[PDB]
Formats: sequence, structure tokens, C-alpha cells
Amino acid sequence: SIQAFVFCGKGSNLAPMQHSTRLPKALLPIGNRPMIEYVLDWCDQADFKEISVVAPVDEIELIESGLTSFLNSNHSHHLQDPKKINFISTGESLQKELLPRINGDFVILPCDFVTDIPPQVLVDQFRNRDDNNLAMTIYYKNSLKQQQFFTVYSEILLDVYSQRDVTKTKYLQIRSHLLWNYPNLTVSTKLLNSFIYFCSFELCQLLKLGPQSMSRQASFKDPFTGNQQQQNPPTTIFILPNETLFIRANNLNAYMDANRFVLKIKS
Amino acid sequence: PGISSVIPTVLEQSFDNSSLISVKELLLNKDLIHPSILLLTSHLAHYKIVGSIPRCIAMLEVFQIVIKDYQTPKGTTLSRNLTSYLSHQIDLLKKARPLSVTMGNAIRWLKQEISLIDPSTPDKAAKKDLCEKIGQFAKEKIELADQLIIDNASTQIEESTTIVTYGSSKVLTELLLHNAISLKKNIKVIVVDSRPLFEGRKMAETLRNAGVNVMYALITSLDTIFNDVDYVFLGAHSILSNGFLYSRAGTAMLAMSAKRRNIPVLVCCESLKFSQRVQLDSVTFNELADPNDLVNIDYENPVERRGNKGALLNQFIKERKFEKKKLAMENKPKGNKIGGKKGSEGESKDASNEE
Amino acid sequence: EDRLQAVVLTDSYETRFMPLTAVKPRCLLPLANVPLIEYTLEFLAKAGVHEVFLICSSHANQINDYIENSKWNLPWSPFKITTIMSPEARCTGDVMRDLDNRGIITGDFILVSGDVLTNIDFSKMLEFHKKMHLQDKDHISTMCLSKASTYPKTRTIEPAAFVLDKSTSRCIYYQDLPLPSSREKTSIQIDPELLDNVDEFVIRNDLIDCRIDICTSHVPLIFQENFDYQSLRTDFVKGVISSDILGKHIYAYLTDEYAVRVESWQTYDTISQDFLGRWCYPLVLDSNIQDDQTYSYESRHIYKEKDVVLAQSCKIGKCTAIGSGTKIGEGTKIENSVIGRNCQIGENIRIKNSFIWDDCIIGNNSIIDHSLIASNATLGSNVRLNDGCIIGFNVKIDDNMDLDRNTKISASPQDLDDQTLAVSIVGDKGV
Repeated sequence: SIQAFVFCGKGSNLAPMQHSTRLPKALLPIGNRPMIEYVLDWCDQADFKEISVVAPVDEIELIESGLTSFLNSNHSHHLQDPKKINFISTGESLQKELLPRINGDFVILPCDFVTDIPPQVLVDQFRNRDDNNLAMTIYYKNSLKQQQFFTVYSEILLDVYSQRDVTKTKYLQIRSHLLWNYPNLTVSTKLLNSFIYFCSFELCQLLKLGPQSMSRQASFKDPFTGNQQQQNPPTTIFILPNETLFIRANNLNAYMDANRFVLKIKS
Repeated sequence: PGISSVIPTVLEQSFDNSSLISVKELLLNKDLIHPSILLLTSHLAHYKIVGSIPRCIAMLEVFQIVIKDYQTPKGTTLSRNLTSYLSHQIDLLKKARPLSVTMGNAIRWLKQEISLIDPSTPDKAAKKDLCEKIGQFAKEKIELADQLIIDNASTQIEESTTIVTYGSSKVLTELLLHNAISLKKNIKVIVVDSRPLFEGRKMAETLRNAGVNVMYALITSLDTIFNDVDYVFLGAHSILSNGFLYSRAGTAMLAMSAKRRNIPVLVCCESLKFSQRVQLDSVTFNELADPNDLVNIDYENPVERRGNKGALLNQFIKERKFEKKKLAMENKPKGNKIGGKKGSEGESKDASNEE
Repeated sequence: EDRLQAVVLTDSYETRFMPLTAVKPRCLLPLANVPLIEYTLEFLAKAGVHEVFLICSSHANQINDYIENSKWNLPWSPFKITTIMSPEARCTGDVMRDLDNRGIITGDFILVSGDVLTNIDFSKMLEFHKKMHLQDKDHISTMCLSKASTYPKTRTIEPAAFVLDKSTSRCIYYQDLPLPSSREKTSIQIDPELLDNVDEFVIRNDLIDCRIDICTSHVPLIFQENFDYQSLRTDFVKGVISSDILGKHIYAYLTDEYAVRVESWQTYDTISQDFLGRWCYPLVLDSNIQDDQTYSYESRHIYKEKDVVLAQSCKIGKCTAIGSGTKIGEGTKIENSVIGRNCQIGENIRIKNSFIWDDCIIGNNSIIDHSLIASNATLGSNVRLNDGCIIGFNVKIDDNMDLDRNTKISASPQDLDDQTLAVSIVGDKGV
């Protein structure tokens, strides 16, 4: 039932390296070490035998050559390149395509990863607390602005609001039904999602019937609200996401922060 | 293979009869163990609800899942590596939490069933009949037998009565729920609780959810609540050969007071709960747990305080030792309600020979 | 640090209690057979007040006479009471300007709106107020808050949502919501002027209002400057936050222990049930504060004063209190209910979750359930009542009378049904 998924793509946010056909986003040295090495090291620690890797239309054998040569791997990886992806579809269309391969509960983790955290304890929390989703938040730099806002419950630990300030209006707006239930709420500014996602089996029933997901963040975890109307047919446990806070440095790399990760390693 | 030795806290000068250690957070194990066992061991290590009765029911269901998931190898037959795999389960269960008596009778039943079925019948035809038999066995010995305890107690309890209880026994929760709903009496239920586990708190919560007149109290304050009380029900774990009541923590104290203050103690029990191992004091074989549960300062289980106590290893003799399973003295309880209806604890082993 | 003066806002939440406050004042009403002011004054004495101020206008004569009879007119008292007489019925802002014109405010003063009973020690509060005042110069007022009963699903009258700092504990927003009673509005708009100055935003609705204030000498000057502000919470706090004077701060204090302000009838009922229970550890009936009180604690939360008379073969319940000089007849059930001093009770009377004040006579064979009775009012024979049925002063209900849910009875001999005189609108009678 348990299996891990590695999500590979191509970067458009970065300035210089990625535009070349020979070099992909998966194979990039940051601190004299390859990027996908840390993903393989994590999966080896978490104890997973069934790992399947998804790939875009570009780089069909370059990822397969990187997994075989140099890299410790010692695991059977299933690399596939679907043709429905158009870049303008990113990952949700990839998720809707491959669904009969998954037998039970699945873990989604992108290729753009830097990790310095214990892996097994995140898996154990997913297994014990008995819910659909779990996400991780990590602090921004402290050594010598409008970004994004998360809401966290603290006693069971849950997630409610994750929407950014890009298309957000002049005023901060909250709904009453979503506040009256779960009355205590903590809003985070410094804490950021490092793309760690845990998922259950019962997600397979809804992905084939109703296409609603976007960018694997905006309308991925947001369908959870048992509020106001309640109209979408549920799979039978209340649809509820989770969150856990961490101190150590482990975050995403997509923008200008990639140069700061090199400064973090060399110390 | 597993983690063994190296234990928190002092070895202790007094009381060192049992193991005080074990795996909470999963690190370095065999990659063949069925995850439903791994779930139950992680459950029972820090469990708040279970107390003797429900532990075996879950253990049976986990076994039923394993047999349903069991596919016989082409080379090795059914009775080849199964019993070794089961021995690995029990050893992992032992590492997490010392087993109950009812668990032992289940294992003994299962090992009898392995010997009964010879490797000659087809695989899918075998396991289909096996799980059906286990289901019928669990129906009879637990669920139906429980219903028999219910009705036996129903005749015994008088109309409009006050009852003081203790623990988190499944049989008694259903007993009182039956009294509140089906029979409709004026039942004042008082619940007592200890420090390591808020078992009675959970029972009272569930009784409140039914809508019962509930008082909630502690061991420290009893000579005030008693001076009111009629029948006292105790959550059985095991009744031994002699007729000593091996049960949870704050049980014997209550048993003593009730014997002293006229109106006595009653105990509901299962025919699977009886053992043949005998003892006379609490020191003999105790279910010891780590003082990590006693670190917290009052109120709830998770509070996380910068309080007064914190050190155990570095402190020059500071044994904050608590026990879980105690022994009530023989004469003090009066009634036992089982599969075979009734019988005083003086009689005790009239079920073990009857089988 | 010593010398502290206090101002008490009375004549503030009148007619919020609908059938009462007709002849006698708001705060005169007893919680546990003792006036609401007495609780507040006890809180003042425990805090350490040297000078007391009171705001009386409506029924002011009865208040002044009660202070004359009080334990504080006597010379040994740590505080002296001086009453402020104002025009009849005005907002809190108008009284603030009146007091600033008179000019008695020195340094740090105290303001309490309504009557609050709390077991929380104030010495800690004063220290943390002073520590935060030494942090920065432009700092104004202090607010008290306590943790709610897990979910405030039954609490509808106080829907106040608070946005608070994790580091400095500064309030950001105040909002009222109709939500569960009236499903109409959902939206709450917040000002984004304080986003990166705070960073650690914490939004909570799970906090109970107290309306107890430690205030600086700035406050009465601001009220005179900005005379548009009528309220002290809804418009004032929000006005202070939203860049009226830049660099000015207001406190929000979190406390784990019990602190609830009285405002409504069903809130009053919960506080009273909390007082009968051992929620307020120091504030218990047995300790006796009014000096005339001679209450004694009995097991299973049963309170009895001295000279309690009771008939044989009678059952008493849980969380009950009975006054002095009280007589009870046979076949009576008293469960979760307060009965006042000098109250004569007939026979065969079943009481559950109800309320009776001082000097009340009840007729034989009557069932009273979750319903309130005021002082010097008599109940007849064969009286059946339901939940939330509040009966006014001197109301004589005659024999054979049945009243349904929420049937409020007027205290003055106007618009609502049932009055003070014999057979109250069951046959047209009443002035």
C-alpha cells in the first residue's frame, strides 16, 4: 500500500544552466553535491522499496542515466514520460493520469529539495493521527515584506488557510463558519512550505471524475471545508489537513534563494 | 531484529521484579512484520482507552487480517514459518507492553487451530473457513458472553441505586449505558481516577455523552464521598486460582473501604479472563511503566511545564516509581458474573476444570 | 507603586436585563443572596484600592443609602467611596469628560464596567502593566481576558474576536458576529497596516471579555479631545489601533483562571452555577464576606446558612444554596437551585435548575424548572414554569397558573404580557 513519488520538472523562475537541453533541473550541483542525491538519501532512510518517478516531455533518458551512474541507490525506480503535459498542466494532470499504479497511501515529494530533518517521524505522524493531508513549515533567515500567510491550530495540529497575496484584495477577509469551528488560529508570516505532502488511498475516487486541482497547491488541499453548503460526495473520517512546525533549515529552491543555499552549505 | 537493553531511570533498590524498558519511535527493525501489528504496538505503548478486555478483541482482529493477507508459499507449507512469525509478533508485543491473560488464551487457541488443520486442503478454502471460525469464537466468548454478563447484573442491581466505579473496563461501560437507556433507573454513578492514566475520566466523559448523573473523584478524597455509596463495580483483568483479584491501580483501596463500610464489592468478568498462575501480593509480578508519564504537573496528559520535577538519572536517589496492576485481597469481593452465570471468588477455579 | 484609585461604571447595562431594573438599580441584584457590588468591592480590596468612585444617576438614592449601610463608610476601611451624580442615562464617553473636568485622576487609575467576580490575583497584573509601561513611553490601557469553555457555541451575546501578538500581547482587532443565532453575515475585514510590525498574528474567538481596565492619565484627556467616541471597546479600542495617534499601545492580558463579566441572564445563570461549583476557589459561600453571612459547606456541593429549618424525609440535590431563617415543607426536591434568606416554602414542591431570591413564599404542589424569581414575590398553588421564565419584584401569582417558555413578567405596575397585581393578565388586571 505504501509508496513514494518523485516529481521532476523544469524551472522558468531562475535567471541563468536550465535552458540547455543536456542539463535538467534534477541534475544540478549546489554545494558540490547533486540535487536528487538528497531525495534518494531521504527515501533510503524512510525505508521505501516501491518508488516511481514522473518526468516531463523534455529529458527522457538524462534522468535515467543520472540514476544508474554514480548514484547510493540500491532501489528499483520507475521513470515515465507522459505526453499530456504542456507546462502552461504542471503536476495535477500527471497525478490524474497515473492512478491505477497506486495501491494504497502515497507520498508526493518534488525534485527541488534540500533536507536536514528526521524522515521516519513524519511518516509515523501520518500513520498515527489518522487523516488525509500533512504539510511542513520552516522558518526564514534570521542573520543580518508582503509574501504569504499560513494558519495553524495548536494543542492535534491542523491546516486551514494557505492562499497567497498575489490575487488577494485590499482587505484581509475571513469566513465565520470556518472560524467558529476551530476558534483558536495562529497566522504565520516567516514560516514557509517546503513541498512535503502525505496522502491517503481514498483520493483516487475523486481525481478521475472532477478535475479541480491547480498547481498542486491552490486547489489541492483547499477542498476540505465541511462548511456552509457541503455538496461534494465524500469517501468513507472528516476531510482535514495537518501541519507541523520545525526549527532546522530545509526549504524549496526555485527563485534567487538558490545562491543562498550555496552559502548555507559552505560554513 | 530490534532494540534491546539500555534503559531510562535508575535500576531501583526496592521493586525490581519486572522489565522497566523497547521501541516507541521506529528505528532499526525487520522488514517483514505486518503493519497492523506495528500499529497496535505503537497504540498500546501510549494507550489511554484500553484495559484488559478491548486489547484481546483488537489482537484477534489483527490476526484475522493477517490470515486474510496470508498466501501460502509454493515450497514451504502453512505450518512452517507461520508459528515463527507469530512468535515474532508476541515478542514485539512483549517489548511494547506486557500481555494480558486473555491474550494468552487467544494465542493458545490459535496454536491449537494450526495443529488441527493439516497441510492438504486448498489455501483459499482453508483461510475462508478459519476466519469464519475465529469470528464465531469471538462472537461466543466475547460479545454474546458480554450480553450474558449484562443481564446477570441487571437482576442483581436494585431500582434507583448509587454506584461507584473505577477504570476503563468495556463491560462496565456497556453495563451502565444499558442501565441508563434500556431499564431507565435513577443511577448515580461516581467515578474514581489515579495519576498515571485518566481512565475514569474517559469513562465519565462517555457516560456524560449518554447523559448520566456523574460525579468524578480521586483516591485522595474518599472518606468524604462515601460519607451514599451502595454497589461498587471493579474492572477485572484476571482472577487467579486462589480467587485473588488482579486488577488496575486504585482498586484495592476502594475494595477495602467498601468491605469496611458495609455495602460490598461486585466484579464483572469473562470466562477467558481466568488463569492458573497464582500469587498473594502486589510485588509478585507487576506491570511497571516508565516515570515519563508522571513528569506532567496535574490537569491533562499533554501540558509541557517548566515545573519542579525533571531529573531522575542525575539525582542522588529519587525513585518516583508507580505501578499499574495490583492485587485485591481474596475475601473482600463477593460476586463474579461470567459466562457460567454466577459464583463467589472463594470458588474461583470451577471454570478452569469445566473448560 | 502604592496609592491606587478606582472608578466603577454603574448605571451602564440597565434594561439589558429586560423585566427587572424597574424600581431598584442594576447592581443591587444578588448573585448568591448577596449584591453584585459586594463582589466587585471585594475584588477592589484584594487588589489594593485606596480611593473608590461610583457612577450613579438612575435610582441613585437607593445606591447611596446602601453605601451608607455598607462596611466601607466605617473609618477602618482601606478605601473611601465617593459617588458621581450625572444626568439620567448617558454613554461612557460623556462620564469620562465629566470626571476629567472635575480632575481627580492621578497617575494610574482603574475602570470597571459591569460587575465582575474573579479569583485572579491582581498584584501580578499591576507588575506586568508597569513592566510594559517602562518598555515604551506612549502606552495607554490594560485589558483582561480568560480562556473559554473549549467552544463558545452557547455563548452568543459575546462574539468578540481578538487578534493578538505572541510576543508583545497587543490587540489588533475587535469584531462582533451574529453567526449561530442569525445566519446572515460571514465576512470579517482586517486592516493590513500592521502586517510586518507584528508578524506573529494570532486570531482567537475562544476568549471571554472581562471589561476590567488599568488606565494611565492619558485616557481622560483623549476622551475630551475626541468626544465622538461613545463606547470603550467597540469603537474606542479599534480607533486607538487604527492610527489615530501614531506610536500608541494598548494591552491584552491572558489568564488561565476564571474571570467572567455579568451582562445577560443566561450568562448570569452560568456564573451562578460556577459559583455553586468550586470554580472560584477563594470565592465560596462558606468563607462569608458580608459578615452577616453564616454559610457552611456540606459534601456534594450543598450550602446551608445558620438557622436552616427543613421538614423530615426531604431530598436535596447537587450544587444548591439555602439562606438563613428559611423554612421548607415535606415532599420537596431541590436540585441545582439557589433559595434566598428568610424564604418560607410549602409542601410537595419539585425544583430543578431554578432561582429564588430573598423573602419568597411558594404555594403547595408546584413544579419550577430553570426559572427565576425576584425578591418579595409570592408564588401560588399549582404553578408550572419552563426555561428562562424570569418573574419580577413583588409579583403575586395566584392559584392555578401555567406559563410557557420565556414568559417574562414586568416589575413595574408596559409592552410585555403579565404584570404585578393579582391574576396577572389571565383576566384583565394591572395598572
